[PDB]
Amino acid sequence: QLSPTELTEMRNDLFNKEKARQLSLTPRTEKIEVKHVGKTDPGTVFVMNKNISTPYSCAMHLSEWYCRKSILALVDGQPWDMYKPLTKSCEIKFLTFKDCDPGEVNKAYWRSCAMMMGCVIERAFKDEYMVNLVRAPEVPVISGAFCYDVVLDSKLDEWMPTKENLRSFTKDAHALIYKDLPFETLEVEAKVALEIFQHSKYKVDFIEEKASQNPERIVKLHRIGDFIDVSEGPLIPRTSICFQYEVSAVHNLQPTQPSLIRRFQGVSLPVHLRAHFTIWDKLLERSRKMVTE
Amino acid sequence: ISHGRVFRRMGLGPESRIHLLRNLLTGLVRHERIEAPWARVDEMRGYAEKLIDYGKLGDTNERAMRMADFWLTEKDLIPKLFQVLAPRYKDQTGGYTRMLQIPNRSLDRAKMAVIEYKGNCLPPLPLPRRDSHLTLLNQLLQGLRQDLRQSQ
Amino acid sequence: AAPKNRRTIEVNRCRRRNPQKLIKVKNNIDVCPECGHLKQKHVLCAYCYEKVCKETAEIRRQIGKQEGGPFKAPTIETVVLYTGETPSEQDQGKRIIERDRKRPSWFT
Amino acid sequence: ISRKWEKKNKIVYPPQLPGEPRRPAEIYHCRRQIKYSKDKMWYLAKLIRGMSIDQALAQLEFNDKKGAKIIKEVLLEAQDMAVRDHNVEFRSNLYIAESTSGRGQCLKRIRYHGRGRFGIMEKVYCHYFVKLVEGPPPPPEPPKTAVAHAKEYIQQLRSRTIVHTL
Amino acid sequence: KSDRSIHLACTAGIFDAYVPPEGDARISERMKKTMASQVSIRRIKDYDANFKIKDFPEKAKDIFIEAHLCLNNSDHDRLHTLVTEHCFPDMTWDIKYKTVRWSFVESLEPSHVVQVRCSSMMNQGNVYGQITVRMHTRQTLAIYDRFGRLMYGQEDVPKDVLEYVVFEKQLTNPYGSWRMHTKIVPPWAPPKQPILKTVMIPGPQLKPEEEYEE
Ligand SMILES: [Mg+2]
Ligand SMILES: [Zn+2]
Repeated sequence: QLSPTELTEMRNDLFNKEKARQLSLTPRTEKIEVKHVGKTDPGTVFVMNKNISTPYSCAMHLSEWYCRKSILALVDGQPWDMYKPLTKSCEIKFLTFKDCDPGEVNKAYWRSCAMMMGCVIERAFKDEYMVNLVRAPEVPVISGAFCYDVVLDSKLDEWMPTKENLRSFTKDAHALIYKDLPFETLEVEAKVALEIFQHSKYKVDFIEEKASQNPERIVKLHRIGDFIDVSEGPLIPRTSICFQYEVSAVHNLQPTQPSLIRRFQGVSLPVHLRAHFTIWDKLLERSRKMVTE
Repeated sequence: ISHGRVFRRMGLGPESRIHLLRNLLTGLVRHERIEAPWARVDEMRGYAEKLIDYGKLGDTNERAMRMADFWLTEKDLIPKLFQVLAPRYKDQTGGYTRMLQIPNRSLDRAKMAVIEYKGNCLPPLPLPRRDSHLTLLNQLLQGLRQDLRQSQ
Repeated sequence: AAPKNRRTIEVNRCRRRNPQKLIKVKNNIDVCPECGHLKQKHVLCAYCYEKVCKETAEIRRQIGKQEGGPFKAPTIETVVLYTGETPSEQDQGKRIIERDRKRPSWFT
Repeated sequence: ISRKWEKKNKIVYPPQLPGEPRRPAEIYHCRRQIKYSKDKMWYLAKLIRGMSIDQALAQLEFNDKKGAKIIKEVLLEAQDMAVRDHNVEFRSNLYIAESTSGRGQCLKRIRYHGRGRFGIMEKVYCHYFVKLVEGPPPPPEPPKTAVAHAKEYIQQLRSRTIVHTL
Repeated sequence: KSDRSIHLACTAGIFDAYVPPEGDARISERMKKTMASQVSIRRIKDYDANFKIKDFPEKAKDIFIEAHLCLNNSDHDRLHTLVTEHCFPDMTWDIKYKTVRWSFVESLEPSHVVQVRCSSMMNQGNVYGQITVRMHTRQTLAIYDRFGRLMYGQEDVPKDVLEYVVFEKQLTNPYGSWRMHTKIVPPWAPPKQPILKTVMIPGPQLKPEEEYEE
């Protein structure tokens, strides 16, 4: 059995070696052409570097405003991470929180916040007890809370967290937000994701179903610092996008057998859409309420 | 001490104040959208609302005739008022004018304003619009509204 | 009254570089999203407003050409048509102002 | 008169070893003989010191001064020469390191007073100097903490010696 | 209407430019091109009877090599000596505040005198002769900035180059010498090595009354 520390650096080593393998697979510089087709600054051509350049690099070419407000990128109509390297000469379009249809940006935000809460739980529970992460359900924005399913210890099968425990979870999430880590992205082979997450049967099942749904068995891994997780899609650039964060509630799922799956629910709001104290309290109460998928 | 003083001290006196506001009101009725300093636009906005009320009182009213004769200095805008603007606002009750702030005059850096009568034929102003309902915060508040609806 | 002594550069620097004298940084600057240009939150966008002003200046030139002289304001409503469309059945008894360009996308 | 700011722009450096930091780009620009007072131009420069280039352009665009418009033009052309000749990668990746205003060559005109008295008017001119450095703007210095204040007091107390003795 | 006129030492044109044959790099009327090249050879022999066309290509290779070495160490008078006045500014201006590290490794095959043309008499009393030589060698290049960071190329890696370099001499000049005039790069030449930085090409800047048309 591996200690939590050593499983952490081995996962980090595997992630770094795969990233170095992709960068070595693209050893020579190569110029691609990116056609900014946005409504603002129309028809703008960038000559980016292949598999090195980012939509953040395109935004940094344009202006600082595009860096600070652009949360996602449409590359040929598909949602693209801001720090994900570009592969092919395409058309780009930056998406912010305050667009006419911010739905993809919302999905990326809620997925990012769920993965941050999962990291908080995993590094919050004690060494003598056991933590495993099942998945983050793709729950709609309209529900009011992000959910992470965690299998906890049989010693804590009866245990219920208290208000100070939930506030400690919130303080750890705010510590991550203050640390301001970038959301590193890796498109990886299903085999490679399997030896990365080989010591988690639920992660193996999730990786297998993602490899089943796509033809080439390429899944998406994301990293904030040392925590690595499998994602359903693209994410926000930095944890500092989150401004108001709270781990509201913890619940048990209905089937206690064979194992107790606990759904952690939280609610968050970015800097660009920060709410007032009272409105935030009402959102807190709705997030404390049950969310079913 | 200017407690409870609702009127601005403009021009060379009350003469010049009413004459300046009358000229601005005339330009507004003729062109349906003018730009002017912000204080003058505010005062003339109040007068424009009351003038449309008199136009809705109507041309057969001799009092409305005398008021329009005073406050319109070209005498062709009186048919325009009484047969164009009042029928345009026969359904509305008091929301006839729109004031927006335009940044600064390029010469003396005066706070500028554009005032228009609603409706119009001119190209529309770039009005400030609220955030879309598909925004994240609006979706959470809409879900809260639904939850309160099924709760009660 | 006259100065009894010459004020030194230290006292002058204190008075002239007091933070009340300095220029305050503005926080209400936002990117107008119709044209991607800088605006303030409470004012209209300068670029969009100048666009509207130039278009309505062309409209008013056409209205003046159709009017032909002072003191001839019409007693009917007015609509602007561009090239490539007919006046609709609601715009029957309205003065037609014709423009020799495509209808701009922001004009409905 | 002297044009050492332009000569500073024309200074060149030796080639870089492959194992040392990247030496961020420096761009010097100036405008001379501006019909404006050097004190008011100082207020504008002290406004845009240490900002990012886009932050400075926003502040100067929504300031209400002739000097603000002039400095905005100078900043735009400095950014253009930055990413046209000095190999700056991104046009937003600049900050204002130095921004100051100097005196220019002025003119003496008469100002007619009462009686037979007269004064001398000064048609004031000024220069504007700017230096743009490639990279993100440096973080503002964090305010001194009570821990640091207690630390410096303890350091003085431990630096005390017995004076005027052996 | 002064008597003194500008005494130009060279021109800025190529008399009947050598169109590079397609596939000359891919593969490792001839009488007419040959008799023209040798007509101009006769004229150059008349104006100086000590010219050997067989002895030219090593001198051309030299003039190339030391011209680029004087470009390396910014030796401008020697660049004037080995380089024509039309060739100088588009060789020096773009590197005026840059450091160029150029080196000559080897020659893959010997250079070939592929074209010889000569001017007419009526060029202000001066008659010029131009010779185009195909050069196919192996070279290194590492252009640095004003700040010493690298722009272009690699420091040590040598790469193949193909070139149709054209030299010109003022034959009527008593002190004339063979100097590099221009270079013909073919229209079918392979694309250049990519630059190491990123470039944004801005779109059309629009006045407010203008509309964006695609
Ligand atoms: Mg007054
Ligand atoms: Zn705008």
